[PDB]
Amino acid sequence: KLQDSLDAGVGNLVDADLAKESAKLQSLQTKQQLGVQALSIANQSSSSILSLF
Amino acid sequence: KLQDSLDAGVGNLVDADLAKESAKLQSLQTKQQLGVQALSIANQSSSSILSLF
Repeated sequence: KLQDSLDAGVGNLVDADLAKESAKLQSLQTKQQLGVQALSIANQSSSSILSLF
Repeated sequence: KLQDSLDAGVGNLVDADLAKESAKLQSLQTKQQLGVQALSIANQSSSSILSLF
């Protein structure tokens, strides 16, 4: 009984909750795709100066 | 006779009715599968923002 309790306790200490990581993972994949499109949008700055000359 | 009565009484106090737990267990397994599908549906929110840019 004691060994079972100790194993359960250690798991209680250092186990994750995968349901939260799934949501966070989805949000982060969307956010990274968005940050890439945002960076690509920001990159094309200063490209308009050529038209001035 | 008295010892038999005392055992029966203690059982009356602290015994379960397994027929109710069976029904509750079935309902809870269905409800958990449903809550998982619901969570998975809710997770995919905010995934549409990418199409805007």
